[PDB]
Amino acid sequence: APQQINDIVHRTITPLIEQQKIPGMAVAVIYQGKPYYFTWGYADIAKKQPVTQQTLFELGSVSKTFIGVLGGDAIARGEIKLSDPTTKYWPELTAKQWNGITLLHLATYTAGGLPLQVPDELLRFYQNWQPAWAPGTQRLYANSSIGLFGALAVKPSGLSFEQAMQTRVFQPLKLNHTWINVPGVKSTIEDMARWVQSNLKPLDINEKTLQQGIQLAQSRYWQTGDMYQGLGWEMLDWPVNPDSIIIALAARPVKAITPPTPAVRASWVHKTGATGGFGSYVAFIPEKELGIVMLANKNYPNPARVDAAWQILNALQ
Repeated sequence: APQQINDIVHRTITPLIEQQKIPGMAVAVIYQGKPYYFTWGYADIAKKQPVTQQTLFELGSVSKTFIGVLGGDAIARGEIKLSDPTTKYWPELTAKQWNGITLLHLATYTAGGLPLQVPDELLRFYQNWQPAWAPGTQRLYANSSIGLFGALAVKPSGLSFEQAMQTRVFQPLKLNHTWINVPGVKSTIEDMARWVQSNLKPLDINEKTLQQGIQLAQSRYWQTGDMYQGLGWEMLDWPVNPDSIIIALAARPVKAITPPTPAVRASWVHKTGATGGFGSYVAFIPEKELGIVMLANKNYPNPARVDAAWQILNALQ
C-alpha cells in the first residue's frame, strides 16, 4: 500500500482498537478505485483464530444498504415504484392507516413510527400498529419498516428475497463470500471493498438496472438537519466535520425532497451497524473515488467509527 494510506490507517485504527478494546477488526481503504486491506486481532476471539481477508463478519444494520440497492434495482426493472401504496403488495393489510403508507415510507423509515425492532412478543402486529404521526413527516429508524419494504419490494420479481438478493446484487457484483439466510448479511472485507467500489462508481457496473438501482439508493428523499435519507444509505454534503456527521431512538421531522435529488457525488455517503449492536461501518465520497469499510464484532460507540473514518478519508482526499 501507498505510504500515506499505510501511515493514516495505523496512526488512526490502532489507537481506536485499544481505546475501545476491540478484539478483532478488518479494514479496507479504497483509494482511486483500488482497495487496500488491513486486519487486527481475532474472529474466534477465545480460540484465537485471526482475522483475515476472508473472515466472515455479520454486517448488522449495514445490511440495509443491500436492501436499499435491491429496491432500487427493482424500481429500475419497472417492477415497483416507491409511490405505490403498501396495500398494492400486501392486501391482507386492511387498516385505516395502511392506505396512504407507501413503499417510500417503509424504505426510508417515514411510515409514522414503526418500531426500531419487531417487539419480542407479524400480520397481527402490523394491523394493530397505529401511526403516531402522518406518513412522510417524521423519520424513525426502524427494522420493522425497511424489513417490510424488502419483503414487498421483491413480490414482482418472481423470486424469494434470498434469491433476488443473490442473483440481482451479489452475483453481478461478484460478491463471492457474501451470504443472506432468510427463513441479515454476513460478508468479508474483500466483498465489502467491492460493495464500496460499486456504490462509489455505479457507471462501471454493466448491468443496467443495477447501475440505476445503486444510483437510486443514493437519491436524496428526505432532509433532516445536515443529513439526507437514501435507500439504506444516508448522506451529507461533502465537506463536513465529524461533529456534524454524528443515543437510542431519535424520531426526527423531515423535509420531503420532491422530486428526490439524484445521487450527489460530493457527498459523505455512509451506514453504521451501530444501532443494531454491530461493529460495522461503511463510508465513501463518490467524487473523490474514496471509501472505507470497518468490520468488527464488538459494538463500539458510533462517534468513534465516524472520527476514525473521517481521519482516514480526510487525509487521503
